[PDB]
Amino acid sequence: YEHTAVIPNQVGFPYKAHVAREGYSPLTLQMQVVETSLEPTLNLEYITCDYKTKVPSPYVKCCGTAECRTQDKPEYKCAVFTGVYPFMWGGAYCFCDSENTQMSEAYVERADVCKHDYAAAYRAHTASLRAKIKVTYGTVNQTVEAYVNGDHAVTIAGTKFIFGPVSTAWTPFDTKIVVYKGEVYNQDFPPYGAGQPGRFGDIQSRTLDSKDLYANTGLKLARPAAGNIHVPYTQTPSGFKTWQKDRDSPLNAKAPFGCTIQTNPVRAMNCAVGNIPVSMDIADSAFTRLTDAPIISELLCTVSTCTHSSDFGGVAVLSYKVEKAGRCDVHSHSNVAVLQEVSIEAEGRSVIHFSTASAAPSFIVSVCSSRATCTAKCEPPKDHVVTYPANHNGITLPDLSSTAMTWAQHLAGGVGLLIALAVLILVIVTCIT
Amino acid sequence: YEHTAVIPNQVGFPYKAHVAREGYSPLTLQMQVVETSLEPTLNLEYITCDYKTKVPSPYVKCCGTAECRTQDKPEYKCAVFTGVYPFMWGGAYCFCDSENTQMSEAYVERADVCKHDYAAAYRAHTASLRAKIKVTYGTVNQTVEAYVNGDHAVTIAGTKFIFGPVSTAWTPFDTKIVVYKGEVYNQDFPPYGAGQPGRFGDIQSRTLDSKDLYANTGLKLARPAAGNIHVPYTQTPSGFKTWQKDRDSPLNAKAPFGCTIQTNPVRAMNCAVGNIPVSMDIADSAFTRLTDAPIISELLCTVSTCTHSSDFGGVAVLSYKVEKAGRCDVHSHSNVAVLQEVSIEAEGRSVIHFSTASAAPSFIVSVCSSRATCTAKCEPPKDHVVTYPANHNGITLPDLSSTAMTWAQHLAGGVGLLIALAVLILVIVTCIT
Amino acid sequence: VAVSVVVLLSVAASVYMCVVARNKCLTPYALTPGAVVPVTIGVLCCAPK
Ligand SMILES: *[C@@H]1O[C@H](CO)[C@@H](O[C@@H]2O[C@H](CO)[C@@H](O[C@@H]3O[C@H](CO[C@H]4O[C@H](CO)[C@@H](O)[C@H](O)[C@@H]4O)[C@@H](O)[C@H](O[C@H]4O[C@H](CO)[C@@H](O)[C@H](O)[C@@H]4O)[C@@H]3O)[C@H](O)[C@H]2NC(C)=O)[C@H](O)[C@H]1NC(C)=O
Ligand SMILES: *[C@@H]1O[C@H](CO)[C@@H](O[C@@H]2O[C@H](CO)[C@@H](O[C@@H]3O[C@H](CO)[C@@H](O)[C@H](O)[C@@H]3O)[C@H](O)[C@H]2NC(C)=O)[C@H](O)[C@H]1NC(C)=O
Ligand SMILES: *[C@@H]1O[C@H](CO)[C@@H](O[C@@H]2O[C@H](CO)[C@@H](O)[C@H](O)[C@H]2NC(C)=O)[C@H](O)[C@H]1NC(C)=O
Repeated sequence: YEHTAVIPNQVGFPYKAHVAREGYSPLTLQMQVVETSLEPTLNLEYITCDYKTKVPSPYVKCCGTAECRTQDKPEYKCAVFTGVYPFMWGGAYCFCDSENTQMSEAYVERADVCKHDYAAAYRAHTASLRAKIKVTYGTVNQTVEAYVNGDHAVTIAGTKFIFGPVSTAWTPFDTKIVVYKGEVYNQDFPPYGAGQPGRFGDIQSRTLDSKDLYANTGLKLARPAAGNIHVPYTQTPSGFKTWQKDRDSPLNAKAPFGCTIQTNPVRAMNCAVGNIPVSMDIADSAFTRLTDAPIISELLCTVSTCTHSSDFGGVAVLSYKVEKAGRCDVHSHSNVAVLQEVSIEAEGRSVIHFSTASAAPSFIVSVCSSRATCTAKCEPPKDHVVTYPANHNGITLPDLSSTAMTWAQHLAGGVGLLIALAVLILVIVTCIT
Repeated sequence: YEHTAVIPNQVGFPYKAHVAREGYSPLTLQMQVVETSLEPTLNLEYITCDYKTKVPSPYVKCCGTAECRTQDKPEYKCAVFTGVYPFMWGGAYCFCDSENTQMSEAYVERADVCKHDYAAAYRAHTASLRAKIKVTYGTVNQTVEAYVNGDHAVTIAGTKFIFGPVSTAWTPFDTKIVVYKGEVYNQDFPPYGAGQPGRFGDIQSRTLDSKDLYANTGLKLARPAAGNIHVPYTQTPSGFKTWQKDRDSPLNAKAPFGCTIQTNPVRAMNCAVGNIPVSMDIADSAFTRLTDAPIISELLCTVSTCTHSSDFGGVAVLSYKVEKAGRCDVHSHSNVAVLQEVSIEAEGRSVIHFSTASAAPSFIVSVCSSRATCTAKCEPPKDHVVTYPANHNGITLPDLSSTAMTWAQHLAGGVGLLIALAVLILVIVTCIT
Repeated sequence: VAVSVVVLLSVAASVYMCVVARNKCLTPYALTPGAVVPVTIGVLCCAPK
């Protein structure tokens, strides 16, 4: 049997879909989702960590010079200076007054200790959901898990459920994602040329194994001082260990719709983004043949009390006269409330729990191809806040039954009588002429 | 200095960039494109392979019956049969003629070669172009490798180069393609759970190791005939091999723009569409001081013969005077023609080779801060077909050139003067009012 | 509040229609000096006849 539905994507909200199928007692299905993770795809641009200035030993000579033979390393600057009188532990160094020469160099490598504490920069594209439902109907309720718009149509108990397609793929992601140890951020990372040092992404690498990191670290040498031996270098601080301070604002905080963010892989689960369309090819076996399910007649329902609560406010009891002992599914044919349960051991009395939103629960409640009207006034609650979501999601304000708009129903009145009769009296001198 | 240019995205077309940077010796530069790999981002769901109907030896007995297990396996089929009395290698097997009962069972497991060939249903998306081009400005002849999305841009020879992003985000692909040993097929696939037997996708699995797998191979087993011990079973054959012999349309014979397909990873190559933005951060060191520039007075031009060809058909010698010689440059100041080399050797007179497609070009000249015109008529070539593409990307037919347009210039039409005479004789009709 | 203002304009339109009916029923007794007006005296306050 082919039948579809449109359910909302909210964790824990129990949704009902009622099926009026021929030659069998009517059927009720219930479904609710829990882990609706939007696992996005991903891409890569580069990586970034701290650095280490690999300075070698210094080189001197006694009245003989040298030059900088090149060395294909990253940031291999070098220079050579004169006018040096280098003291040591044993005092003086050599005998050549003002002809001695100094040799030094510097070059920076991706520091080894960042192999396990790194930051990654990603571009990102469209996402795809993963719904995980309990399907809660007359056969021992099973759990299903699916990609919502792969249309990959998992099956349970002889029945083939397809899902989706999901609308607009609304994502809490920009297009320039950056990821740290257990967090994510939205930034504008520099496009593989670090036009500014002392920033984030100051040094880069295509992966953890690429053999050539790129650094615009801004490192120039200096001149050695008078007397002592050392190597003076002045370069900017590490842009990484100074970027880790000014993060201040994860996507974990400013995420809309409450999506919890996780890493390895990046994923956003339990989002209240829109809703889900579903279609069912329902197995013909799991029904019941209507000669066996009892046909209860001569019924009119009642009510007890109503509430604009959230959990389950209104309770309404029903009276019906049995003819054979059995069971039957129940349903409400409108959106103005939902029901706590699915079936009833239908022997005479029946207590059910509904949840109205605002003003007037006009009801059509069904029991095995029997309709019954129901209305009830309400008493609004007294509390302010609760610690759990709502179960009356079908928010509907208005109605018309015996209390709402009734003053308008008496207010309309008047005018037309006056004008019509007044003109049909006007004619009595203006139809003879 | 910074400048921006465009370039047509094909192979072979030499492009010239003639920056007009006053106060210096002028400069043109050449870029030529030697690859365009266009890769999309793969996202697979399942694979395929021929199965193997693996069946164990059948359980036999007389003189009593048995039952069956149905453990967790792919498509566990089994049934017992009442009255199976066989023969054997010699004589018989039981003497319980009305109680000879035989059980049989078989299931489906992926074949041995399923570790070696498949068809991945790739849901690929969001292609991203690449390039391997070479640039030559003054003392440079070196090549470069560039991504063309707006991000990656580094350097060559101490100058900064940036390529892209693209003009029109077009792919020569679809959304839901399939791969094979070396090919690509732009077709649909079953939805991973609608594997109707015999067609494509009769068995599938998320990867090579998803230890549970879908199958709808219509397998059913019947009862054997008397005497011989065996087991019969019927199902449609392994539809993968049927799909092998009716492929009938690869992408390497149908893809547009001649952009050929390769795999591992799945990419396209040499796409002849669109243009590329490009921005240059060019350093000073390539330039030359206008003090040391070749000074050239009284520049003229002329032509010898034109060939309206594909190759560099036009030869135009160039008359120019001299007062001090050096290394000069040359460039065309329209889109109509193109020039062969980027420089001359300044000695008295030069020869250049220019190329066009319109038989009456007026590319003016540009030579070392001296611009002067020369126009030429042309003549179609004796040949019909060639074995190299065009080198004249400015295929712009209508030039004015005062050669065929001069007749339209001789469509002047002083009959407007005649109309003016008509209005004036109307006026002198009116002057006797 | 818009319901309030549309009720006000509608009742004003009704009174306008009613008084215009009264005027178009009464005005043709303006001339003909002897103004002998019948038991329709429920309107048309008595002028010097
Ligand atoms: C505390 O614990 C965490 C969790 O284990 C550690 O984090 C990981 O460190 C390991 C060891 O390096 C990482 O494993 C390596 O990942 C490399 C690349 O990342 C990709 O692959 C992983 C799965 O492996 C994906 O999850 C991820 O998204 C990427 O797709 C792999 O390339 C490495 O594989 C190796 O073998 C191949 C083949 O021989 C080699 O070519 C590789 O070079 C490499 O040797 C390996 O899988 C793991 O990714 C890390 N997890 C993260 C960062 O989340 C921490 O390191 C640990 N703490 C400390 C201090 O070490
Ligand atoms: C099928 O539907 C029934 C509803 O009739 C589901 O039942 C309820 O199931 C949960 C667990 O799934 C029960 O939970 C926990 O039980 C422990 C004791 O084992 C208790 O200490 C916890 O506080 C909690 O109650 C729960 O009791 C049970 N009943 C009610 C009234 O909530 C059932 O889970 C569905 N699925 C299956 C496979 O049966
Ligand atoms: C740029 O310089 C290179 C060599 O420095 C020139 O050469 C190519 O040389 C390699 C040598 O292995 C050959 O394999 C190629 O076939 C050569 N290519 C060509 C087109 O000749 C190259 O020609 C120079 N570029 C110019 C002159 O434009």
